[PDB]
Amino acid sequence: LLTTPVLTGVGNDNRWNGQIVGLQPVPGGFSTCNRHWNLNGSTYGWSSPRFADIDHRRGSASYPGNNATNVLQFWYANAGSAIDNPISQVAPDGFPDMSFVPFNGPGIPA
Amino acid sequence: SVPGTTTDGMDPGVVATTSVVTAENSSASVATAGIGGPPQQVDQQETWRTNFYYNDVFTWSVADAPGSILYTVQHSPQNNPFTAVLSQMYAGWAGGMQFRFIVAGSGVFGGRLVAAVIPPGIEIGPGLEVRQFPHVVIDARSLEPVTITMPDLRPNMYHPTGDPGLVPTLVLSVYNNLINPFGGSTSAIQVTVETRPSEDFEFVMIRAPSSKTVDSISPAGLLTTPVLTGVGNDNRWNGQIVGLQPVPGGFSTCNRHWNLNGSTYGWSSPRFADIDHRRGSASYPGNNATNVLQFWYANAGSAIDNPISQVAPDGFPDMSFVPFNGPGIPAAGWVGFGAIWNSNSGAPNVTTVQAYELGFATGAPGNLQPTTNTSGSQTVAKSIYAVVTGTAQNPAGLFVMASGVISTPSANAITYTPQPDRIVTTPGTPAAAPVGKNTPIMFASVVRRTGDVNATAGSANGTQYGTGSQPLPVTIGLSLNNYSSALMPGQFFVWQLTFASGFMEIGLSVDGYFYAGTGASTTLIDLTELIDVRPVGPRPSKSTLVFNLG
Amino acid sequence: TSVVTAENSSASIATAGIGGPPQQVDQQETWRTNFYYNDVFTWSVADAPGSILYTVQHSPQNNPFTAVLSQMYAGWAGGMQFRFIVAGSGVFGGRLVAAVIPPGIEIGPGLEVRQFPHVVIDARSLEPVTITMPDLRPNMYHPTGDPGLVPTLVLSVYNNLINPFGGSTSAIQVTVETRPSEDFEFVMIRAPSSKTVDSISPAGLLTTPVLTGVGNDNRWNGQIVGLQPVPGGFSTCNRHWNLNGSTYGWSSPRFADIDHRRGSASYPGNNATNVLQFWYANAGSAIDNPISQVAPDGFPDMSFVPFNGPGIPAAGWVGFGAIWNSNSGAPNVTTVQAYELGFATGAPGNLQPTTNTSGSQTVAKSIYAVVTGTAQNPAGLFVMASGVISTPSANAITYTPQPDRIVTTPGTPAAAPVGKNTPIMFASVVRRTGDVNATAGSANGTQYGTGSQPLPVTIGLSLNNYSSALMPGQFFVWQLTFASGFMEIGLSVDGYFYAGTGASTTLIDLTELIDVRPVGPRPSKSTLVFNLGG
Repeated sequence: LLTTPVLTGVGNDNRWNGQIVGLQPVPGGFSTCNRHWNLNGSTYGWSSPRFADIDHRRGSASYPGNNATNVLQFWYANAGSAIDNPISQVAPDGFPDMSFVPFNGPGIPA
Repeated sequence: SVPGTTTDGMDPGVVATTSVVTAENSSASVATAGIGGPPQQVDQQETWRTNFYYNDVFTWSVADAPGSILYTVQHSPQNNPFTAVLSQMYAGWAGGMQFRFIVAGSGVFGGRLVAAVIPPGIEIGPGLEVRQFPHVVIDARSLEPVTITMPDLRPNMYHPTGDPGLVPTLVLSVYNNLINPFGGSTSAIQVTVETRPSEDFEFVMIRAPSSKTVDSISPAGLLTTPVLTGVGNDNRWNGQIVGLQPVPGGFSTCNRHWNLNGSTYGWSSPRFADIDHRRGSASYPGNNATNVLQFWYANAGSAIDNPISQVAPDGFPDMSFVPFNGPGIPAAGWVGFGAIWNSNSGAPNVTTVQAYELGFATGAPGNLQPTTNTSGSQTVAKSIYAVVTGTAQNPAGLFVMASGVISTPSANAITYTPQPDRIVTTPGTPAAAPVGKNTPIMFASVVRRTGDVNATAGSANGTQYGTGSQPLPVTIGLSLNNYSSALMPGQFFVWQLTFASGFMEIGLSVDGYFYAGTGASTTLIDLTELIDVRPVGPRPSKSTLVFNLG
Repeated sequence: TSVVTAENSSASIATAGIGGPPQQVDQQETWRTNFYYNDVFTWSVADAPGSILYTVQHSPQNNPFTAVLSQMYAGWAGGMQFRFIVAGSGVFGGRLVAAVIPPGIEIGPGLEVRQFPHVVIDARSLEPVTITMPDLRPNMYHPTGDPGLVPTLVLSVYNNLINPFGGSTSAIQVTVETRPSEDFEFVMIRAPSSKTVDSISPAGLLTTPVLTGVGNDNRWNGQIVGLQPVPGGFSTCNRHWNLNGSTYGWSSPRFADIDHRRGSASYPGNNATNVLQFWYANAGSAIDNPISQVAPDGFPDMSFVPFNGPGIPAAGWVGFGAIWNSNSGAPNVTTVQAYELGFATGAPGNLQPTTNTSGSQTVAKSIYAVVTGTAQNPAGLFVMASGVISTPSANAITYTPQPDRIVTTPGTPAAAPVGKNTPIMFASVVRRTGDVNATAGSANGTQYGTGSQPLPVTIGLSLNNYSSALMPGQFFVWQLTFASGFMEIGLSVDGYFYAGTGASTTLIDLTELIDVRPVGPRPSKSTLVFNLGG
């Protein structure tokens, strides 16, 4: 499963679909759930092992303010409701496992 | 000597050994199996172990592609009738067995078969190529029988009856296609299998007769002859089953369904008692509370008192709500006699006892829409007749009888209820898929209707058939016993119903669904002349079940 | 270990050669060398000397392993060895005799077992006593299917049992064990799927979950949670099937619907607003029911309660239903209510409860107000078979129905106490109208609805015939195991259930019940045990 071209020039990573260049040590520890498989043929996440479109329906859409030119767009939906995956219904297939950094106004988030 | 066309009961015929019958296998099998004590039932003069006795039969068609399996058995004492009788009073076995094949063909046909013995660790599946194992090829024009011996290759010292472990498997498949040079109507032949224990077979530990085991008994005892032609009801209504009808495409009904493993598909423990709730809003349209239609709804997740799942109350019908407005009664659907009752140690209201239509709505109390998914929905009920008093309190509940009827305006032909496009689906289910020519089957019965009280099976307009998934005696027989090892996934347990002019075979997979070889027909098969039921065994899903009806 | 052979063994081997060579004859087999359990019986302090306590015929069914092996052989011959183990105590006294009776002699009260060749068994013996029964037959072998003449082993009382200590304990259990003799054999192997005619037994109808899981009664589809005894007797015949393939009454066992077509309808009051609808028809007009003409299927078998005004009557049978006209009828929109069903007489004048079916008349009076009231002569009822019980206030009234309130037909047998045994009556948790949330917790006791037998049993017994499975004068007996006690239950030939509780009216809860186990047919003079945790 781990050969020489996998870590040299062919393999990608399971979060960003990008070329693996290095190794990053984490001395504290972490837990990754989405698109992650154990040695039992099982997953706890909500994504298949492939990179495709994220599609969901039945979610409330709104926009702040009153003027409708150059206005930020908002959309949300609850967890546990997305009936599109045979795996689990926590989130639709392909949703990133990152916490939402809050922002508003003319500032690009970090 | 006998001239080849008559055969004795102790005559094997020709002997075919592939590569696994060796002297060291038998010498290691005899010497190591002495850990159970002295061997029992070992006497090479008894009648039960000198003759061949009947085990099985199967058919070989012209349209069978090369590489398709016609016969498979695991190594077991269930492959001979007398060792199956003797295994109830012993707790261990070792040794091999012999299999005699007689082809009932003529010298004008063509085609070959192939047989092999598979080692214990290999998975028996789609990617198994048995022609790349040591094998033996049998012609279709053979007159004398052919005997194949399967030895005992095991990593343990003996086979406990409740836990044998790893066993070999005998596979028989098509080598070359069957050819009839005249063509026409004759396109199949039959092969009969006999069995006989080998010389190194024995039992060890005496135990008690009909002792319980850590494994599981075969699922043949639950489906007997009074279940079909007598007592036995549906999963949604308590009515006797009358007929058998196929569906094209498949369905998914997941209310009171139990798998082969002991597990339920959500709520609704299997007993037709009642429906009760303690939280839920009540309202009524219009400015006047006189001759109105009551409106109760609550979200999915408010069923605290249900001990299985929180999504729905116990005994609720799994029907999508058909939206209706006005005095015109809805078509089909589920309607039951009920009333309302208030919370905080409250008596039921006297003035409102009426039949309500039950279902799941979307977007209540505004525009109500039918729904297919149970997650993120809200259960609902509204009356079909006019009541004289309405309640508008936030804490309220229901009291509905579990037995129900169908509501129809016209009631001449309608449609069998429910349809596969109407049955709701809980998260986490496997759906029915028609494999081979076999189709999913749903049991039919007779349920009364609101449009006509006298719904008798006879004249005065044709009768209406309600469809339920599995019988209630069958669901009781699976709610306790676990069958993880009784039937391997990938095949089904097949019975053999016998009518007065024909016979059909019905199956039961690991998913709890029933299969029949109906093909592309939607004809109701009335079960009135059915006499007896005899079980058969585990058969692969690619094989076709017979449909001899007169 | 020594194996005992019979006195007639050399003539027994030779004359059985008409069936071929002997089968399953290997003297080192483990199923043949050890003793295994067969049966159990009771020796009482009230048994007169010369009374018979145990009787068994020569058969290959008095052993757990020869009964399995007889499924694949059409014939048997040879002897069989018996062993007796007394539970006993060192403070008891009395002896017993056991002898083998040849064919042609009666087994009865005039049999003098003490002048046959016998063995003596002590009431305080620790080591077991052994006796061998030979195969004394007038045939060459015994074919399975029609054996012939066999000897019989008879156990009798020599000296009566004595307890000088006093009260409490007055009965001893004796266990029988069996291994075959050296000369026993089988002949002529056969198909195991062949004649499946094996002593049909009413043991598989009452299993474990039936009482600690699924399982309902004949009045309601409610879970059976407790048994309640009643001293004196009762009579019920609605869904009550006896051990033959017959019953006395209507209502085949399914809680589907209650449907009738013809019957008069009326209502009191000169105003057609907020009244109680009253439907009534006489007994004998149920043409659509193929079983009995007395009542439609699903009608309750309790009497009417005479009430008037806006007060909800105590107890009874209330069910959610409606009225419907005839002539390919659709039901009326504006009348769906809870209706109280029962048997009465003298309607629509003085409504009185009645005991007997004959001379009575079925009635249906609504308990809640309905806005419209019809008066058409052809009318019927479409009521769900599952219902509740009406109550004025929540409280806890009593178990319903009472044994005097049950309506029975002419020609019905009655349950009667025999000895200390008392007929019991299965109970269940049900809902009511005085309090919808009938949780089995706090806020007073819950309502109990009581029926005759477990509906499951009726379902499994209505197919088969049990005429020779239980000899008359006995019960088929089970042994219920609790966590800190055990009990014993009976089933008569007439369809009733008994327990040896005596004259007590305390409910027994099936909460810590673990499993059940069949015992067999036992005489009714023996008291069933009541060693409960209290």
